[PDB]
Amino acid sequence: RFLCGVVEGFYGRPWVMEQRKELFRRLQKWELNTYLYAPKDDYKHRMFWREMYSVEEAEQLMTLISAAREYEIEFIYAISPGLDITFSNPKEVSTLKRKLDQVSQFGCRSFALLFDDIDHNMCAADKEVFSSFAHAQVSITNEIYQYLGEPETFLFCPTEYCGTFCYPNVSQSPYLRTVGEKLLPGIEVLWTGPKVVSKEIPVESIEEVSKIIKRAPVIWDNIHANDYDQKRLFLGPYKGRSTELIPRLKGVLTNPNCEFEANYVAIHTLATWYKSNMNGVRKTDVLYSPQMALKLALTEWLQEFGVPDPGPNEKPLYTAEPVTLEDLQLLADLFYLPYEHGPKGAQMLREFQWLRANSSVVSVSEKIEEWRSRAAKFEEMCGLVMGMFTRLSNCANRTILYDMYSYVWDIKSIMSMVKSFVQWLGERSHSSAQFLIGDQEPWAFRGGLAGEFQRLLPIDG
Amino acid sequence: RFLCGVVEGFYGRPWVMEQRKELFRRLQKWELNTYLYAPKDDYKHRMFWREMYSVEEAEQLMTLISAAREYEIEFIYAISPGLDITFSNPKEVSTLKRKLDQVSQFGCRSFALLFDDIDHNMCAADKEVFSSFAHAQVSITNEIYQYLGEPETFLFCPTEYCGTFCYPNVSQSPYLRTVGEKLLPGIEVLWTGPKVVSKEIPVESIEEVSKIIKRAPVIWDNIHANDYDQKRLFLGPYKGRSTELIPRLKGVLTNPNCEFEANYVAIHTLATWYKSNMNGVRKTDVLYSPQMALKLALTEWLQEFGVPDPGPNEKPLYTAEPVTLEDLQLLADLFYLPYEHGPKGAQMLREFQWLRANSSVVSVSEKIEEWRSRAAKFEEMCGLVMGMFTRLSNCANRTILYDMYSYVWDIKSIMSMVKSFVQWLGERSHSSAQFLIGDQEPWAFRGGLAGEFQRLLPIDG
Ligand SMILES: CC(=O)Nc1ncc(CN2CCCCC2)s1
Ligand SMILES: CC(=O)Nc1ncc(CN2CCCCC2)s1
Repeated sequence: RFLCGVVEGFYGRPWVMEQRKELFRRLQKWELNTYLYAPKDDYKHRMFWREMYSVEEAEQLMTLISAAREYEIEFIYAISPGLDITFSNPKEVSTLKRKLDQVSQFGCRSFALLFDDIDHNMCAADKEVFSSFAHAQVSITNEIYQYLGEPETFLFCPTEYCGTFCYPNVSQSPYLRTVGEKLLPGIEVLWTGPKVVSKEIPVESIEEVSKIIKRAPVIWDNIHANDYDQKRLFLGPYKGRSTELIPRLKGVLTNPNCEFEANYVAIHTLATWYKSNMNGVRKTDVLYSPQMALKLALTEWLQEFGVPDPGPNEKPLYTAEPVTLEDLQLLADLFYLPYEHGPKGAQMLREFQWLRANSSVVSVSEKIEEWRSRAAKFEEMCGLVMGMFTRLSNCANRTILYDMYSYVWDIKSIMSMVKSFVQWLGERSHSSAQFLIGDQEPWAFRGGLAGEFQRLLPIDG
Repeated sequence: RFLCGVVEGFYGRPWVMEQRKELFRRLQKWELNTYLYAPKDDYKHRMFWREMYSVEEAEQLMTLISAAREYEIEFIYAISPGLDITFSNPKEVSTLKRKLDQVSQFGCRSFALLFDDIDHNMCAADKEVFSSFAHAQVSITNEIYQYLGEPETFLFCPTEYCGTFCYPNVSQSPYLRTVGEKLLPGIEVLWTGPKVVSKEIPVESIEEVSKIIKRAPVIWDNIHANDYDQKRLFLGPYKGRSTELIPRLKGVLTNPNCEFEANYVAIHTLATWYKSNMNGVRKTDVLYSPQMALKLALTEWLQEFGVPDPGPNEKPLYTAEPVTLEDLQLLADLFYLPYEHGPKGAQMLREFQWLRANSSVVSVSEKIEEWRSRAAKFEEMCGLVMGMFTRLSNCANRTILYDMYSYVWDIKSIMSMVKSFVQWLGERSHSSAQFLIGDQEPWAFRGGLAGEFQRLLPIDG
């Protein structure tokens, strides 16, 4: 059994019924199997873990759990008590049991305990009863695990849940030592790789962590997450993980973008990655191509954009220029991966800085010929980004469009300011006009009190 | 019978089941009665009005309609065919009937036809069969109205749906003349006032439009809408409409912010406005105070923010500094109304521009005393905005917080750049440091390709 699929475990707006049901559908049809319920901002999942779900809240989870059964997806309910739990207090342990009993009754059969993103410091009482932090955690986990009849799928998430989080390091951790020794063998351990958001999950570090936890980990992959508060979006393919990891892991769950529809690629490409070495035994990648996987994903995703007779003298059917595969390929390029822009977007950035760097060449002859030859192709590229923004804003699927609309609006806005600036640079040996940010539309014509103040900031001078 | 409540009729992400059910609950408990279903981006409502709803889409609308019945809210289903309908084609009229029949079968008993935001130009075929645009519309409306058994609640939305939209004007419109004459008397007419987003709906213009349409209109009020693409947010009270309008109107439906939870005030204050002259006969406001209505709203809304034993040596319960009424009063002030900032936010803006205007007074004696006395109180105000941002970002209710989080983040970001700038101005007669936008956090530490480009724009120089 290999757990593969999605963990809804980011900070931000939790997905709704409509979205989650749609996720289960897509997961089923791409042959994935797992959904881990972990919304950091489902108040009763973390913050107020003690509270029972209300009647309305209960009917919803039951429906949610039912749908997962209907689409053959295993629903794992996670709880995160580590913010304010007194481990040594028996009333606490009892409440944790009570909570997980409510969810069992809702129809859930697979559970997880999470101790991620909390501090190491125990309280006084706990420090008397427990040797270390790991000892407190493992004790309560094991107890819960056994109390629930030792379910087939039970997960544990460490506090030291990734390479950079282990004191003093991975292979010599007192915390991970305890976990790998004392935690019952029927329980899975979640791991994210070298870092929270791992650029690569090298096979070496998987063997390294495998040794100390004394089992194969389940990846909680944060490759596509965007909950870090400087809004980005990742539509690139699943990269950085060798298919050789598959036979060395108990599972891979991906914690994708907060915006739901922005996750087609992320989840699609993971399924392709998983299916490429589904059965393979234990032995850059010889089985999986991120470039070819992104293409397959975008090809199928395009079909999600499409539309669901009149006489020559009658009114023409509502229609607009269709979104093309090339449009999407450009979209993904511009909103690629956390550690890597796409080729064309990266190239546009180089070009813009070169043009601005060498703009003296046109201020007051062979460099002049190269500069213009480059500023031409740059404006021609800026034009394509606008082109595909417009086709995107016109498509039939409004749900997909509005999930990433603010991102698309931002880059569209910048490109035009950038295009104007290049034009204005290219015309200064025959123009006396001074460039100002306060002359544009996204800066000088911005709404709200926030904008009124922004215009008064020292822009240009 | 007075129709009062909400129209979901904006451009953007349509609300979901969870949100709409919550709306019905709140509407019921505030003694409102109506919900008009009009999402411009429900693809099968406008764009592809011909298409039947799918089985999945049907179960959802049935549930939605059922919930409205459960909370005693009248569900009105609207359709907008005016983008590509051939009025004269009998196959078209038949499809419009077929569509509205599906929805009737879902349990809906009240309907609306919308012809808002389309051009006046008919096609060739229609121009032969119909005298004018209004003639085409009224013909199809009347037909539908009668075919559905002349329902108790049927609405019509004009193309010339507001003052500024009538050629050549309101009282002398050929379009409105036809509508007021030919449109059956059992049908309501929607009106938004002098403009799309009316600052005021003067009693005079209501009598003016009443005469030509030959009936009392139902207001489709856009006071709180924010779908115009330069993101603002309106948490101010329902203002600009005299309670004298109530006995001169058949209804008021409000088309509020796209962000659902951002609409407590908007809908609350409307209920207060409506209840203040519920029964009153036909005779600045002597019955309703926007200031007192906003206070009542924020007072009750605060209760929506609240949280749903340990020994001295145990772990303290998770807690944080609570959101206060004064916090909300400040929040509403900063995100007030479309034509009006709140007092404190407006005052902060004046102060900032005065300080920047008179910053020479501290560049190289009595003005110096006034400037510092003012720059002090400004920084003290900037500090409060941060203060309440933080309390807000810490509250129990994550759904409310994340609905307006991007707005709150933007203003919070600007305030700090502004605070730094004032500080930097106040210290230049004893400092050699030059101010740069590219030194800050929201400009020089911004994520994504969009940011990389933004840093290369001519900021400061
Ligand atoms: C165990 C584990 O990985 N927990 C997580 N919670 C949320 C995540 C995504 N995001 C990454 C960037 C920083 C904020 C959080 S990762
Ligand atoms: C008849 C009527 O008012 N229709 C509407 N559709 C949407 C509305 C809100 N918003 C106002 C500002 C411009 C964009 C649209 S108003």
